[PDB]
Amino acid sequence: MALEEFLKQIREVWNTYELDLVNYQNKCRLIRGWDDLFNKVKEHINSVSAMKLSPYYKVFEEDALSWEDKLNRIMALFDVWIDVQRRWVYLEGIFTGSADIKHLLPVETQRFQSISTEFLALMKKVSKSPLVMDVLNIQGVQRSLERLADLLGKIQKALGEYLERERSSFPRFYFVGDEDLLEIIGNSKNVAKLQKHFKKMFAGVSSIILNEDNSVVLGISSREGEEVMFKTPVSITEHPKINEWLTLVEKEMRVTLAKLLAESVTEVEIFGKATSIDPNTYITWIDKYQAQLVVLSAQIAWSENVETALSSMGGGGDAAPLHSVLSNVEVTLNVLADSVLMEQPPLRRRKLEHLITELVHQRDVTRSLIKSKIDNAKSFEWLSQMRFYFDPKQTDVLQQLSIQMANAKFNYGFEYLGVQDKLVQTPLTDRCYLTMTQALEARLGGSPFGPAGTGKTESVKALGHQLGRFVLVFNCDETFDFQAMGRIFVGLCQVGAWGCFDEFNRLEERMLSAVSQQVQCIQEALREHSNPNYDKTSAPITCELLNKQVKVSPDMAIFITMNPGYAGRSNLPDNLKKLFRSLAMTKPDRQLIAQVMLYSQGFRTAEVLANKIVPFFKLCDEQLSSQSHYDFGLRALKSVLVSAGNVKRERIQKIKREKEERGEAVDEGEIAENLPEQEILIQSVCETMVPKLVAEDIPLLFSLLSDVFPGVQYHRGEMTALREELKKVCQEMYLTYGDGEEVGGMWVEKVLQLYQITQINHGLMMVGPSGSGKSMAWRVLLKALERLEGVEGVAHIIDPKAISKDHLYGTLDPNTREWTDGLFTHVLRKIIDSVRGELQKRQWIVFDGDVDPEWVENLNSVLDDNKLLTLPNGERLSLPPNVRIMFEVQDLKYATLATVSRCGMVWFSEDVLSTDMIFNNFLARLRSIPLDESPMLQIQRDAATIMQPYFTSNGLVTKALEHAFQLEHIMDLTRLRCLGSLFSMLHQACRNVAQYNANHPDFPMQIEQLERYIQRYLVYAILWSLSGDSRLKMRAELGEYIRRITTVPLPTAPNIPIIDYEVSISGEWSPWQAKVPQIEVETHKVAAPDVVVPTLDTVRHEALLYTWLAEHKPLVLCGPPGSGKTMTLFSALRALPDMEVVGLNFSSATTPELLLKTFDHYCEYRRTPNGVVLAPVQLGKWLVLFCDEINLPDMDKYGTQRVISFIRQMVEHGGFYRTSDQTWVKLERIQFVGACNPPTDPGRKPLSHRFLRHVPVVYVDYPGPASLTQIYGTFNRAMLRLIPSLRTYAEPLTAAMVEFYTMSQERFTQDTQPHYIYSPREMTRWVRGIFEALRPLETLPVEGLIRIWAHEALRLFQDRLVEDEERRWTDENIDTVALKHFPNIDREKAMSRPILYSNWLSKDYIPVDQEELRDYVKARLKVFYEEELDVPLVLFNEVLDHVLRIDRIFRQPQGHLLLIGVSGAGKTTLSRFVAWMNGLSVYQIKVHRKYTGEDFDEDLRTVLRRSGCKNEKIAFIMDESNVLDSGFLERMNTLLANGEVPGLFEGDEYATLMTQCKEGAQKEGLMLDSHEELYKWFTSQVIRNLHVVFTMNPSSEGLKDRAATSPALFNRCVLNWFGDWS
Amino acid sequence: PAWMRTLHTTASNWLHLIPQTLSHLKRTVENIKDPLFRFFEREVKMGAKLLQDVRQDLADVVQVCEGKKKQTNYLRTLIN
Amino acid sequence: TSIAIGSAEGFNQADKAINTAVKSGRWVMLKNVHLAPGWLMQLEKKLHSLQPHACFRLFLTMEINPKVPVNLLRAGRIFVFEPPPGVKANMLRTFSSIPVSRICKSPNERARLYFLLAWFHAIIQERLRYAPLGWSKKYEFGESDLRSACDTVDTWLDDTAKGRQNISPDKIPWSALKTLMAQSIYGGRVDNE
Ligand SMILES: Nc1ncnc2c1ncn2[C@@H]1O[C@H](COP(=O)(O)OP(=O)(O)OP(=O)(O)O)[C@@H](O)[C@H]1O
Ligand SMILES: Nc1ncnc2c1ncn2[C@@H]1O[C@H](COP(=O)(O)OP(=O)(O)O)[C@@H](O)[C@H]1O
Ligand SMILES: Nc1ncnc2c1ncn2[C@@H]1O[C@H](COP(=O)(O)OP(=O)(O)O)[C@@H](O)[C@H]1O
Ligand SMILES: Nc1ncnc2c1ncn2[C@@H]1O[C@H](COP(=O)(O)OP(=O)(O)O)[C@@H](O)[C@H]1O
Ligand SMILES: [Mg+2]
Repeated sequence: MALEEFLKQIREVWNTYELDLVNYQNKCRLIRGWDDLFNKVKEHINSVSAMKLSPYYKVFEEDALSWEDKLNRIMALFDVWIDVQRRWVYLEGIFTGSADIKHLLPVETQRFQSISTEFLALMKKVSKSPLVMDVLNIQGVQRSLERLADLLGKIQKALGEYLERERSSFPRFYFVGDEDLLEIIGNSKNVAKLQKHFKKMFAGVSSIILNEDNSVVLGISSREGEEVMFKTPVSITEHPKINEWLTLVEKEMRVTLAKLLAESVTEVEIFGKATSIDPNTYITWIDKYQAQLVVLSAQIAWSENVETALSSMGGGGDAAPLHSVLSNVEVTLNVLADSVLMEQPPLRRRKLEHLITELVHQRDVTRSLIKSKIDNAKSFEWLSQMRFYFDPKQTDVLQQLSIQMANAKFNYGFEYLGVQDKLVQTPLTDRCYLTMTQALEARLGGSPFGPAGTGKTESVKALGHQLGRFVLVFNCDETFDFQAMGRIFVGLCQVGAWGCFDEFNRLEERMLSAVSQQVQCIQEALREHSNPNYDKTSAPITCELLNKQVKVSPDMAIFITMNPGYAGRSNLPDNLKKLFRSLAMTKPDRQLIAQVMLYSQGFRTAEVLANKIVPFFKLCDEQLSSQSHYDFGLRALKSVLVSAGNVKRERIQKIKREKEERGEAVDEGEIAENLPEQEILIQSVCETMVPKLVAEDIPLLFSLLSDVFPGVQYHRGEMTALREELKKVCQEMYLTYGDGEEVGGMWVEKVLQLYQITQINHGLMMVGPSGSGKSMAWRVLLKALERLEGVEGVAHIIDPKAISKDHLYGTLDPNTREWTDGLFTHVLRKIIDSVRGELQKRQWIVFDGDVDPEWVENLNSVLDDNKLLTLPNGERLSLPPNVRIMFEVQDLKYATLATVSRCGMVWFSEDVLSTDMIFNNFLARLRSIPLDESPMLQIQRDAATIMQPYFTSNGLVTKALEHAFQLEHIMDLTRLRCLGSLFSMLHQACRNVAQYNANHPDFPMQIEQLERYIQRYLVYAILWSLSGDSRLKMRAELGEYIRRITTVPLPTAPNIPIIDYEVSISGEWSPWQAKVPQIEVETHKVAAPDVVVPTLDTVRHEALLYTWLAEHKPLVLCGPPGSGKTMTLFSALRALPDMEVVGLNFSSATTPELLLKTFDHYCEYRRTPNGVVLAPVQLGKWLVLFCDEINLPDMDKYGTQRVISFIRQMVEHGGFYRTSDQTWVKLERIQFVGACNPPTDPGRKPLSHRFLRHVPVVYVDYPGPASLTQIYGTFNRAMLRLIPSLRTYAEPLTAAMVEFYTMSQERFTQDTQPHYIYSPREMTRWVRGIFEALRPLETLPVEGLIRIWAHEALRLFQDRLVEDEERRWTDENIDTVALKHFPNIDREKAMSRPILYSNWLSKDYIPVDQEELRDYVKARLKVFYEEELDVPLVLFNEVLDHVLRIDRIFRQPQGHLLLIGVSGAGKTTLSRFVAWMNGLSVYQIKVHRKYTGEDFDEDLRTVLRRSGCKNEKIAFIMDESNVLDSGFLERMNTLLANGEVPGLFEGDEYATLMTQCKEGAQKEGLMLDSHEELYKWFTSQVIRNLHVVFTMNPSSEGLKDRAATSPALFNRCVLNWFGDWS
Repeated sequence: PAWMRTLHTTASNWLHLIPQTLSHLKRTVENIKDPLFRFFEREVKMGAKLLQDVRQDLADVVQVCEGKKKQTNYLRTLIN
Repeated sequence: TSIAIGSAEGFNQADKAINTAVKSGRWVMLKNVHLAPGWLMQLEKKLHSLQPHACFRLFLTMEINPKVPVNLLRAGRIFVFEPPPGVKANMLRTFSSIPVSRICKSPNERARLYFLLAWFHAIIQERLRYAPLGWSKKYEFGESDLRSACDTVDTWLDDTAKGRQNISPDKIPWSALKTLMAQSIYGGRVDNE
């Protein structure tokens, strides 16, 4: 009875819970303690769910149901209340603190006044009764909160101009987004909320230090914790305006840094010119000042000492005091090196590392000066070095320090950079400094180019930090247009900051040319400000940016870094390249970097280690097998060195802990000398590089390590706790776990490697073929980490290529310049804001999908050390330390070296996921999860026990799968596709057993029957899953192989293959021929669209499709056109009354927007406590989205199909992302069925292996000659019952039809012409035509039947032919076939060459003489001239044939035409003439120059309204010249194939169409009121009334292209080749 | 057609020119310690793989020129 | 009025500048017009039915590109800018480009330094013609490098010679010029050892 006790506990907790209220400047009492309420509700919901698990839940079910209901209401109310409260709080500070907004923007000021009045009314009401339910039971509280949020958002979005003026007031606000800038402005009074916004406004200021009153700014702080105390504190009381005291803080920060630098230099002058340095005093001086200040003081002291020494030996013959400078530098370096060999606080350790690097550079420079025998201070060997000159006598503190290199002179900007990672001053970096300073002095830009990872952006940032400047890194892309770059340049000009635009060549060429103007103007302004004649009193040079006058600060510069030759990069126009001084960065000095880094981290043998590690990296690059994900550049070495330092620190700590726990004896020197540094480096190298290596490269790399590092071995640690958590997680998820060499050792080893890489890098790439366990690996790791460390882990799975890049990262409106968040940007911003405590959780953003440079290069800054997501609007989002970016890809064939080097790699081979593990997972899931939602469990466990011997290593299934890989399949064979098909079929077998038990309540199935049935069905399922996507020969081959290896009794039949047999529920083989009866179709149902003649292939595929669809498993039918894929699927769906099929017709231009329109029409989004769920409008019905050309959509240059990726996301993950609000939408009661031609057919692309993993493929080939004979003999026998005298001729007639069709298919193939496709569709049309001709006639001799047969053959097989010889061949072959199969008939009467049939001269479709038809056409042409169109026509035989063909097509339902011929041949005129005869109203779209897609949509809406609502027959004549965009062809494709465009009618246009359709149905006398039935009636009317006549020129490549962009033009449209006049 | 016969003759001559066999290098415990073998195995591996691919493609081209097999997308592209 | 073509605001500025200059007689230059061929055709059609001022001139600087419309090429006069045919032509072009007053400054050694720089530039650019032997790739050794080298020579000669009419050839900062034009001016584009 613990359920009732905990329910009472929750009741008491909620009745006692009250809303914590705190005042706001004596205005309102805000809700406080959001996190407590949130996790209380979460824990209560979880408790109620765990109670629902219990069986005693039933007695308290209704109560607990209402409890979950009210808990969900509390969640919904407060999921918006917190946002509303924050929005009102920072909106109040804008509409109250600022007085200019009243005059500038009065209307929304009054709107906000009204909304604030409403909010304070509700808030006072809350204050009266702070009880949680008393807040909840308020009438319309949820709706009131929603409307308040909507109105506040509307007000917020209309404050852009005020923000632009505010940014103009304080220049640094330009790098702050709209949301954050409103946050800053509104919360100026509450400074505690501005602490998290300083990092985007300053280089190293992450927070400010305030007194107890929060009114005086005492100083600033960095992210590490280093503090700078202002000499003159800034008081916010005297300067209430946010911008004023922010500017005062900036100026004070500069001045106090200058004064502290002066003091530090004065103090460090003692350490200089001193023979011996006391370590204690030097450490005290280091701890006293900031890192940048101590580095600057050391540089200034060294520069002054070297200058003094050089001046001393200016006479040449004097002594050499430069040796004294070198000795002092060496003594200081030794003191520093001894300091890092022992334990230090992290801040002092970083300071010592920076000082060691700087002093190593000084020692190198001094040695170079001594070696070159330099004796003059004006020698270029000294002028080329970066010299620092300090002038304490200068009154202005900011100009006391001057930094010079060659002829260039700069002033230290004194911007607090915090503690930045200094780079080793390699000779390449020295060259970069020289070139960049020379460019800056000439007032040009910097363009360091080269391959990825050669220290270009870092070199620019290090140079900027060296001069004390603010360096901004902008990850440029193609949406950095002219306006966004103009705004960024304005911000840089006003602030006075450096802009490092890395990936500059990712812009469009036109955009680069446009930006060249702004660059040139800024450079000219800088050049004019450089001239000494300019004075402070004279107004600062004003450059014109974006039609505005913007002040230009001297400190600014424009650096662009680019990788030449990489994919997805443009070229820079010569007018832009001449503005930048380029530098080639190709070969960084890796050895020097490694040596200095190892020296600074405390390694005693740094030189040897570097000399052993750098050639090791070259050996790895040149010796391991080449792979696309392999990277061994400078970034890899940097990661290795950092990991080595961390490992050394952890080993020192472990040794110290062992020493304190075992006795008391600790000596820093003893530990330092007795430390295996080689082992540490090997451990770091293995932890960083082994995961990315392929199976065959691991022993090669280990032998390489043994060769370069002999005697040292790697012993990977045993994460016993993590291994236990992984074991538990695998047990709860039915996964196979193994330690070492057991089944699953490789997979868990990969998981541990993934954990180790996550600990090091913030960007990962799980690269490996489909079905290698990547998703399971990272999911299991996430759950294990959550259950071990206690930090909740959440994951955001994003399919990057299933959505457009604008939807993925965001878009900037070219008109209003407003930023709309994308998907990844929205997720990252939500995590950064942490409004619901997302910063305390482990956030992993997994980019499950294909990777190409178009979308992944925008993440270069995120994956870099910058950890910034730079947006085109100047915003930058800092990556939180708890966020990991993960890429789950199958190959890296298209990503450049920039992306590969930026992410740690874990390579998953297909041997990681052994087949035994998949078998064990399937068996565990079979034995645990019920199939219905228990007899189900008992049947499931019994069946799993029966299948256990076969689902083993070297079993029947494994051997069959190995052999099936050697056959030939229509689609590429993957292991997981076959395994999924087999598992689904076995589940269906279990459901069949359960259904048999249900139908026999008295006598349930015994053990022996179950064994027999399960074994036979297992063999059947293996045969139909491992060879379902292959021809009949391969099916027979696999059957024979199974008959050999398998031991289970198989059909004893001699020649009949096993695949011809099903497994009856009684547990015995029964041939499929027992289910193929010789049916007799009704006369009126001859060749009807829904009539299927049962054959062996038909019943086999029907059973297979029913088995797969009963599981709601997505499936794809692949086969040649007209084979019967759609017919078989519809036949299988007729046996499932709870499935509604919706037809989709993919084209070359198909995008996920088509699927979205179908979802909008047939489904509805509903908000649920678990999220948005998309379900069909009809209740209890499953929507089957039938995609007819799934492999047709265009494949980009990077080998992807966007709609295919969308379908893969919606199948594997069970949902997609709503790009309107970035909300995850979970599919419900929706399944997908695909149809496609073989990928070898032209215009078809092979589906991705990740997509084929989930979808079984069944190969529906052409019916054989025997099958065709059966089907069409049945059809003819049913048809020929009209004339009893003709009944005896059905058998020869069907034989003649089959023979001619077979000859026609062989003779004309797709190699000759794209439209030369023949299928049983032609036979069905043949039978339909013969039946329609014979239907009204009462009697008819055999000669008339042969004449009708020949005429139909001519109309089907000769109308589409191009050349004359092909038509002659068709005529001769018709004659020969008819004479062969119908001897003793009079040829002349039945086969007179002018075969013409028309119903114009009689009520029936009878043969017509040429001359009488010509006279009738002349009379009708005279009437047509007098009535419709007075354009005289000359009549000839071909015109008569063409008008007869058009009349034939126009009388058919859904009869569409494709008239191909040279222009001016009369196609349009003949179409109009025939349509006027048949009563059709001719409709043509008046295309002009301004005709766009919307006008075409309006014309289509008008034509559909007329053809479906008014029951008006319309002949929609459309020319190929009327096609202006691909949307025209897409909508035409949909309309031709289905008869209705799904997204054409929406909003108001939909309701008007509904009303008109209701009126039309009333006119016809039908009783329809629902929108679904009315729309179905409208579609039927459009099908019955609308005919589309498409005319085009006989282009060669044009026809091939149209066979792909509009496939329905060749499947639903009858092709007539008018051609040129013969 | 003329181009079919010309390509048939060219492909037949190419098959005559290109050799047919290439055996991979065997791994051994002491062989891995030899960097010569470490490179040399990669060489024979790439050589054998590319030789097999080229021979298969040219055999398919010859087969098409004789009309025994149908043209696919990749096969058509290779012919082009 | 020089306008960089490629943006819609650029098109509007070009239209306004042409409309103003056809009446005021000022010059208008548009850079990189090969990026907008359709707007190029529209501009040609606009130009054909126009009667501009006597002193109006319109320069359309572009790269040799097949996308440029034929009618515009037939309408205008084509000038091709490209490497000079030889060393002599290269030196003549370099000496013509540099203003006379710049070379004839106070130090009499400035003229010889400029002549040496011009000969070096001609030698470097002519080796570009023989791509595999003269260099390793088609480097972009252009007029910008020449201007930067001339500016460096001027700066260091003025630094060393404090306005003196003559400076000893020993005192000329050879090391400065050599190191700078080897590491930053000409050596910046060099990516091969
Ligand atoms: N450790 C394991 N033991 C047993 N079965 C496993 C294990 N890991 C994965 N599987 C199973 O094998 C298959 C692999 O699925 P998973 O999603 O992990 O593949 P993947 O390599 O990420 O594929 P893709 O490239 O298509 O995303 C699934 O059917 C899963 O249930
Ligand atoms: N002199 C150096 N000392 C230390 N690390 C360096 C040095 N030069 C480059 N690096 C490292 O090499 C990588 C280069 O980064 P970055 O310059 O941004 O790349 P890219 O050259 O592709 O723009 C970074 O990890 C950086 O810290
Ligand atoms: N067993 C059968 N009984 C009756 N008609 C068949 C049979 N098999 C094939 N057909 C004919 O073949 C045609 C198949 O066309 P369709 O279903 O559109 O194939 P796809 O969708 O693959 O192009 C149908 O028109 C049908 O009349
Ligand atoms: N049989 C014919 N006798 C005389 N003129 C004809 C005949 N057929 C077409 N034309 C001429 O063709 C013109 C119409 O061409 P049209 O049918 O619009 O070309 P298209 O078929 O390319 O649309 C008419 O002006 C008519 O004079
Ligand atoms: Mg996966």
